[PDB]
Amino acid sequence: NCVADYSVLYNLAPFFTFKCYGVSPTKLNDLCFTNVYADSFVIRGDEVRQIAPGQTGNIADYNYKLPDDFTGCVIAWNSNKLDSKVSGNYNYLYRLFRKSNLKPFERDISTEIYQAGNKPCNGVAGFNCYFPLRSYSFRPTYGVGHQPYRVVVLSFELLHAPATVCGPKKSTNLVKNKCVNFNFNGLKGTGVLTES
Amino acid sequence: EIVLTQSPGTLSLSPGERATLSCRASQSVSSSYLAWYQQKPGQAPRLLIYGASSRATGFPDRFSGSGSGTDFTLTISRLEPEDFAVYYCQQYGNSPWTFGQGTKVEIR
Amino acid sequence: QTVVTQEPSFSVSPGGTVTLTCGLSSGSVSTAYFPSWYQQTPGQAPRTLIYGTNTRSSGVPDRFSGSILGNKAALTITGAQADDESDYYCVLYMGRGIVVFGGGTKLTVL
Amino acid sequence: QVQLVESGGGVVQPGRSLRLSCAASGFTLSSYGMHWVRQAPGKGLEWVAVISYDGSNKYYVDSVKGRFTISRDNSKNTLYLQMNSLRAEDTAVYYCARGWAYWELLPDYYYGMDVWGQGTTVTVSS
Amino acid sequence: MQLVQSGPEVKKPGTSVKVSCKASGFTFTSSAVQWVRQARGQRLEWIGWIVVGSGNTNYAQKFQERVTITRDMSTSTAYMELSSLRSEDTAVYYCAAPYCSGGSCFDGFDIWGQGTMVTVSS
Repeated sequence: NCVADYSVLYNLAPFFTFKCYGVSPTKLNDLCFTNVYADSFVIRGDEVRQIAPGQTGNIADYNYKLPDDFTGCVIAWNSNKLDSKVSGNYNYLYRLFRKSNLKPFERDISTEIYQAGNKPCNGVAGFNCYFPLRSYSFRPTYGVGHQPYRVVVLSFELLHAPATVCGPKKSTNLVKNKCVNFNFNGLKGTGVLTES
Repeated sequence: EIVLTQSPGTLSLSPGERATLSCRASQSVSSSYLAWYQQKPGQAPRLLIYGASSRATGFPDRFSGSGSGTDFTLTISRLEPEDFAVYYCQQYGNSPWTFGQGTKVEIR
Repeated sequence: QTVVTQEPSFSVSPGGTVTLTCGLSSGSVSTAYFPSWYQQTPGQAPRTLIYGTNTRSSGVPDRFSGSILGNKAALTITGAQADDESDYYCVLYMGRGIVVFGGGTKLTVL
Repeated sequence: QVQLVESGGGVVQPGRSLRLSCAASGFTLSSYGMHWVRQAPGKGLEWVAVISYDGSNKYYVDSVKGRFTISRDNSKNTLYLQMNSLRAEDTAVYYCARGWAYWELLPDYYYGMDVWGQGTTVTVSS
Repeated sequence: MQLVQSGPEVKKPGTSVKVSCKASGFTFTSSAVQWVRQARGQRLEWIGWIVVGSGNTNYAQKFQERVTITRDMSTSTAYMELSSLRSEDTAVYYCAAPYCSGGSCFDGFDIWGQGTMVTVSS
């Protein structure tokens, strides 16, 4: 229940890739679509393209999968100075030994070690019973490959019944005492305008 | 950390024996964390029986044994001609994975 | 259940650099274990020193720094001082709230 | 000032109960997690009772499962550690440490024990 | 199924070691590679167990130091380097790699290597 304008969203970090699916990056403000769900996190650079709608990979099936019919898109910028530490900021990490392929948009929270069946490891964390996660490094200096990239994935729904963010923007100036057409708020008409 | 010291050393046997191959264990290591490796001289050892619990995929039949926590024993009965080489007792679960000594069998 | 590997007590002259060690008996140590190093002056309240293996507590000098060494967590002390003689305790994290403490080391300063 | 004061220490006979009180000053309990640490003299500290900021779930150690209960009062920022089935080896110095806040988005296996008070010990002997 | 080492080595005593084990015949995304120590008419010895996924390794008591292993994601291989060993080590290294498919897989190291002939002398 607010208006959203990404015209001011042009001003951001120079590292800015804005590609979207199902809608061109210009016609959203005029549209009157329903609610939108966002979530964001900072990632090693190389796989910012490995995250996309519904393709294979190590990261796609474990923590986040993106539906193919993806109404919405990703916004990525560079936060290396916001993230990297001299000794390395050890704060980010991802699932590494999930015994399944995680589907798009389901809650996947767990902290117990992975177990490959076979023999009952029973929480020893030895062989064939590994603990996933295995955090990143975030070196103070590194190439764009492991550069922490702040990426937000945003998905807005449709079906037009729960009007949530919606449209009407781009107002126009006024005319008076002249035969003109008009659309004041959704109603169309023509004629002359007078002080009433 | 290495106290296996398997009883069989170098003993000669005629075909059709009652051979008992036994490995000890340093600690109360769980089953399936043991391995019996058959090395023919000149080539690498082969994995046949792991933890004295079940056989591997494909190997000679009619020999298998189930062992205790510190006494893994298996029975060899009327062995085929080329099962005559060094046998290795191998341990899993512990860091490091220390290795056994070796067992020799032959014929008079 | 796992036990953290620690040494009972150290004895190092003031002004020197000493290493404190804590490791995982169950396997190699990754930074996901969140090693933490605290000093325990006997009979008093401990003071936060190291959390995250790479961050100090507020106001702590540049002398007590933690790190990772093979399958061991390493805390580096440069310029030992008479107050540094104290009991030290490590914290390792098993998921969703299992904090583990090892043997603890009495770092005495000669 | 941000402080956790433990009150209720003393001599409690074996087999009895006690509700150890923890009063917090300076900060809001509902915004941070707590850690209860048992520290016996001449030995190592040990983790017993921990509660999340929101009280959504309860975590303990194996030795204290179902024999110690920790409860909270967010209306007036107070903590009540209920002691049950006390034994002679429970005699240790207990510290309350403060865990990180949800105001900073931190991952699971929540990190804590950043600041703590003087602590208070218990005595169980007959 | 297939695990390949290097060939025989004639090396000068005391710079480093280069040796490889490249595996195949199974999903190498989550597996184990096992290095041991053997010599002709000699006691068998253990080197280490590593994977490509993430750093999780331990060594024997006398091989804790003067050792490096690179994971080498590509081509399903693993490298051991930087021995700084002694001269009396004309010994076999071997390799081991179990098969895995999907994550739940065998525990033993059945696919063993063939061996390497390392010779340092005058």
